[PDB]
Amino acid sequence: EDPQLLVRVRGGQLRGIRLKAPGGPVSAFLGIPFAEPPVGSRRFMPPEPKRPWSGVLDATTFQNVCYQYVDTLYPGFEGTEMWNPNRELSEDCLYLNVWTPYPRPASPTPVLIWIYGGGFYSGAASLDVYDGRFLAQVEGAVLVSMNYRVGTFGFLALPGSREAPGNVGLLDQRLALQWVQENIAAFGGDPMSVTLFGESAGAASVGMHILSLPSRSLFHRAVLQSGTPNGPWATVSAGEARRRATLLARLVGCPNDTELIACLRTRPAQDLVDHEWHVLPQESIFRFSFVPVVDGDFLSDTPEALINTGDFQDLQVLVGVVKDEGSYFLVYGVPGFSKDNESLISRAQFLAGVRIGVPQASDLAAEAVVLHYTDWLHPEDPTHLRDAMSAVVGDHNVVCPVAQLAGRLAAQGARVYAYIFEHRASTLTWPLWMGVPHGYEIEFIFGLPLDPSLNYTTEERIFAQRLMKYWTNFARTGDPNDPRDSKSPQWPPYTTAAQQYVSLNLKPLEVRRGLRAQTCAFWNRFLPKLLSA
Amino acid sequence: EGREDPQLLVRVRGGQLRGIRLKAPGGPVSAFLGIPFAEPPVGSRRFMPPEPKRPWSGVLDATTFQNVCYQYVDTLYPGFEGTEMWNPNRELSEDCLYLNVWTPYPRPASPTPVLIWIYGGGFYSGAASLDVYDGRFLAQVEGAVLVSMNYRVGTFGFLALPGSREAPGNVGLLDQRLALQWVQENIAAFGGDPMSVTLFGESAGAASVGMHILSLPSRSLFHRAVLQSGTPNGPWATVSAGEARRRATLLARLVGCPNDTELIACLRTRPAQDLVDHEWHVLPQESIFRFSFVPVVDGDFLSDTPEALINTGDFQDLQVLVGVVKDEGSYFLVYGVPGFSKDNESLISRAQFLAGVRIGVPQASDLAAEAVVLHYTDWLHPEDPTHLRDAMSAVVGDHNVVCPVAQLAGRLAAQGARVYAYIFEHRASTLTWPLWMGVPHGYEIEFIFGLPLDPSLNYTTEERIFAQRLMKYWTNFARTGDPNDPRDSKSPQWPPYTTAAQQYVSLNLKPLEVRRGLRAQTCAFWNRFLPKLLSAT
Ligand SMILES: *[C@@H]1O[C@H](CO)[C@@H](O)[C@H](O)[C@H]1NC(C)=O
Ligand SMILES: *[C@@H]1O[C@H](CO)[C@@H](O)[C@H](O)[C@H]1NC(C)=O
Ligand SMILES: *[C@@H]1O[C@H](CO)[C@@H](O)[C@H](O)[C@H]1NC(C)=O
Ligand SMILES: *[C@@H]1O[C@H](CO)[C@@H](O)[C@H](O)[C@H]1NC(C)=O
Repeated sequence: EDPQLLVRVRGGQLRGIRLKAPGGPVSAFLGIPFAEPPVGSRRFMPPEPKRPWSGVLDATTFQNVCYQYVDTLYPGFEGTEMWNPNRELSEDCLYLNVWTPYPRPASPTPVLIWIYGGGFYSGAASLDVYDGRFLAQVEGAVLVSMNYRVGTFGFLALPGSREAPGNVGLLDQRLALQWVQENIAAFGGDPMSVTLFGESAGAASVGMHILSLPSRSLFHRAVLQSGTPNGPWATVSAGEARRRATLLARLVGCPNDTELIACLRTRPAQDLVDHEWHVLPQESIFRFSFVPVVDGDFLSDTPEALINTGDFQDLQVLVGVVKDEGSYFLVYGVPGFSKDNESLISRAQFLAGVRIGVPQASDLAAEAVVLHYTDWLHPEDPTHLRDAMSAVVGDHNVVCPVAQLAGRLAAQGARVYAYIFEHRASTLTWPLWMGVPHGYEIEFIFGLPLDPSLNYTTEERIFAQRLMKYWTNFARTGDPNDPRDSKSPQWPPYTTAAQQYVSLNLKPLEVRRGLRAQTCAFWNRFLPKLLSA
Repeated sequence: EGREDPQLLVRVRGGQLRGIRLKAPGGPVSAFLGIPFAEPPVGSRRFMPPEPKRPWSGVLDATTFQNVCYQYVDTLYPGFEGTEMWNPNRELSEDCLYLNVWTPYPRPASPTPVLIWIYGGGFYSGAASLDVYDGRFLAQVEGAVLVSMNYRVGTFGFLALPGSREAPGNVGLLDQRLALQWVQENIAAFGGDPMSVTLFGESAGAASVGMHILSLPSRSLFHRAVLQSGTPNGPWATVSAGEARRRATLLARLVGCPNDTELIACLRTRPAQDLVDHEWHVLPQESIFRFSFVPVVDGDFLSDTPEALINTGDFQDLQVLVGVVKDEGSYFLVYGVPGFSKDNESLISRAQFLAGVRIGVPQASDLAAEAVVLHYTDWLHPEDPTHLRDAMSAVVGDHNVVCPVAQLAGRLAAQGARVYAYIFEHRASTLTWPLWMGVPHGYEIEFIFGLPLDPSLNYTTEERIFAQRLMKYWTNFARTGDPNDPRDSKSPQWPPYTTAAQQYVSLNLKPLEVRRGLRAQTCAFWNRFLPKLLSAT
C-alpha cells in the first residue's frame, strides 16, 4: 500500500487518500481527531487532547459536522443549501482535515489554516466550497481546516463557572493550532510559517486569536475575510452571556451554577438547538444567539479595548470585504425582501427595516441612520431604498468594523493589506439585486473555478489563479505581491495616512483610497457618541 | 417754476418734488432722491412705529441722497474698497426715513412694472444710497421704475420690549411697509404700475422680503418677490419675544437705564452713539452671523415663527425667485474665526476648525458641534489646512443661508408657490477680497443692478454682457413672474424648482446649466437631523 498516504503523528498512524485535482493528484487526510469527543460531561467544556490510538487510523472520509441549526428558509435552493452541512450531525465533531501535494513536499512548505464562518452557530470544514485540493496541487501549499463546536455547544457560557466557562468553540480552534505545531512537519508543512485565514465568523475567530496572547505562539500571518473581532455581532459581555444561558435553560426546563449546567448536559442536542434562536434580546438580523464572550480569560478585555492598545509590531494581516455585504441577510428577517422578486421597498419599509438592521439603535440614532443613507434627490425611490437598506446592514456589521480594525492594526505597527471583492459569480444563484453577497469570494480563493465541470467561465479561472496567488504569496511572505512580477499593478499597504486598498475583479488591480471613509466616520466615530447620550 | 426741466417736476401725496436728470451709459434717467415717506422718528418717536409724512408746502428738492439711518460703522480694514463700499455714504441721523426713485427719461407713457429694493446689512447697517444699489442702469436699460427706501436698523429699528406700547419692536419692518404703502399711492405719478410691484432684496433685505410674504397686511402691497442669499427662516433672521426682551433690558443696563415704560423713556434720552457703541455687546455667545437686534416673533407682524408659517401657509398666488452665491460663508470668517484674514491664505489647523465650528454654530451643544465636525470633515485628509479652511467657510454658509434657502424654496414650492432658484457662480474680475473667498456674500448685487455697464468701472466685456443677461432675468420675472424670455426659446430655459426634481440654474459667464439638488445631502443634516439633536438634549 501507497507510502505517500501513510503518515505518523504523535498520536498514531494515518492512512490518507489520493485525490485528483484538475492537473495533478493530491494527498488528503480527512477526519483526523485532534481532541477527545466533547460529549456527555465534556459538553460545554474546554477540549482535551486526543488519546493515542492503535493501528492505522482511516483518514479518507470527512467526519461528522458539529451539531448546529440547519437552515430551512429556502428548502432545496442551492444558494442556501451550499452552506448547510453535508455530513451527518454529531457532537462528536472535533476533527481536522489536511491536504498536501502528491508527492509530499521535499522542503518545508508554508501552512494555511482555514476557520469557517456560520455566525458561530453553524458551519463545517467539509463543505464543497472549502475544498483544499486546488491550493495544494497548484500553489504547492499545505492546507489545514478544522471543525469547531458552534451554537450552545461552542459558546454557551456561564462566566466564572467551571462547567461552562465560555469560548470553548475558540479553544477547539486553538487546540487544532497546537496540533499543527506538534504534527504538521510530518506532512511537509512548515510549523514556522503558519497563516490563519477565515471568513465572516471565521475572520472574527482569526481576529480573536490575534487578540489572545496564548494563540500568538501558533501562527505568523492572518487573513480576515469579511469579519472582525470588533463590531456588534461577534462578542457578548459576561453579563449578557449569563442572561441568554439562564434563559435557554428555562426554555428547556432547567432547573446554583452547577445544578444549572448539569441539567442542560442531560438534554438531547436538538432540544437545545430548537430554542437557540429564541433568546436574542431584540428583533434582529445579523445577530446571533451564542458567540464568544468577554470572559477576562480568552479575551482579557473587549476587542475594542484590545485593538485600541495592543502592539502589533510583528503582525501581517490581509483584510477585506465584498461589494454587497448586507444583501444576503435581508431575506432572513426584513419584510419586503425575498430572493424571488426584485425587493423594491417603500420608505415605510425602509424605516421599519433599520430598526431590525440596527437593533440596538435608539429612536434618535435610527433617524440618524435613515437621514444618512437616504438619497435626498430621490427619497422615495424603491431601488435606492432597497440598495441603501442593504448598505446599512453591510456597513454596520462588516465594512465599517473592517475599516476600524485595519485602521488600528496599521496605526499600531502592523502591515495591513486591504481589499474589496467586486466580481459576482457567473454560476451564482441569487437575484441580481444582491450583487456580490456575503461569502462568494471564498470559491475563488479556494480555486474552485479550475474544476472544468463547475461551468465557470474562462476569465473566472484566470481570476481564481490571481487570488490563489495573492493569498499564498501572503502566506509565504506576508506580502501578496509576486516577488518575480514586474507588472505595475502592485498592492500597497493600507495606512492610516493614505488609506489605500485595491479592488479584486476581472480587470487588473486598481488602487483606491478611503474604505467608505465618510460613511465609516459616521458609524465608528459619531454613533458611539450618540447612543451614549 | 420757469426755466426748469419739465420732466423732473412731479407731484406726490405729500407735495411737489424736483428730481434730477442722471447720465447713464446709454442715455439719461430721471432720479428722485430723498423723498420723505414718514415723519422723522426722533425724540419721543424713537422705537415707535412710523407715522406717515405730514405734507409739505413748496417744491421739495429731491436731487441728492438723504441721510442714513443711525448705525454701527465697520472699522475692520480701514481704507479698503472691500469694506468701505458697504459703509454708509451720507450723514448718519435718526431722521432717515427717505426713499429714492429712478425712472426712464422721459417717464414712460404706459404703466411700467415696479421694483422695490431692500438692502441687507444684518439689520444693523445699510442704506439705499450705496453705489451698488444704483437704479440708473435698471431704469435706463430695462425701462423699469426702481424704488429703494431707508429703514431704521439696529436698536432704532428692532429693539423691542414685546407687549409694550413704547417699544413694540419690528418697527424697522413697519418702515418698509410704509414705503410699500407709499409706492401704492404715488408710484403712478412716476409711470409705475402699482399692480405690478416686485420686492427684491439681499441678505437681511432678502429676509425682510420673506417677512412681508408672511405678514398679511403686507400681502396687498406687492405681487412677486426675489430673495437673494437670505431668508426669514433660519438662525439669525428672528428672535423669540423672550430673547428680544432680554437683549433690550441688558442694553438698557449697559447704558445706564435700569415697568417697561420708565425703562424705554430713559433710553429715549440717550445719544444715538451711546446705543450704537453698545449693541454688539448683548449677544449671548461669541458668534459670527449673529446680530443683536433683529425682527422679533411678536405675534403681530409675525403671527408665529417663520419656520411655522412656511410649513403651513397657502402660497398658490405667489411667484418667487431665490438663490445663493457660491461662497456665502467666506466673508464672515475674517470678522471672528481665529485663523482667518484677508491678507494671508487663512490655512487653519484642525484645532482652529473645531474652535471655529463652536462660533459659527453658537447654539450647538457639544454633541451637535461634534456632529457638524464629523460631517464637514474630509476623512481622507482630516488635517489638510486647505480643506479645513474651505469647510469652515461652508459651515457658516450652509447653516445660515444655503439651507434656510433650500428649506424655503422646498417649503414654498410644496405649497403652491412658483419658485425659481439659482446659484451665482461668477467672481467679479474687479473683486478686491482675496481669492480664497471665492464668490463672497453680496457680490452678485453689482451684477443685478448693472454696474458693469459703466465703462469707468473697468469690468470685462463678458462681464458687461453677463450683467445684461441678469438684468433681463430679474425684470422679466418682475414683468411676468418668469425669468425666461418669451421671444427666445433657443437659449436655455430656467425651470421652476419643484420638490420632485429640485431643479435650479447656475448663473455664470457660460449659458444657463440646469442642476438638481440644492446641497441636498448636507441640508438634510441641518434642516432635518440637527433640529432633532438640539431637541433631545
Ligand atoms: C416579494 O415576495 C414576498 C413573499 O412572496 C412578499 O412578502 C413581498 O411583499 C414581495 N415584494 C414585492 C416588492 O412584491
Ligand atoms: C454544466 O453544463 C452542462 C451542460 O451545458 C451539464 O451537462 C453539466 O452537468 C453542468 N454542470 C454543472 C455543475 O452545472
Ligand atoms: C493670517 O494672519 C492673521 C493675523 O495677521 C493670523 O491671526 C493668522 O494666524 C494668519 N494665518 C496663517 C495661516 O498664517
Ligand atoms: C480703471 O482703469 C484706469 C486705467 O488704468 C485707471 O486710471 C482707473 O483709476 C481705474 N479705476 C478703477 C475704479 O479701477
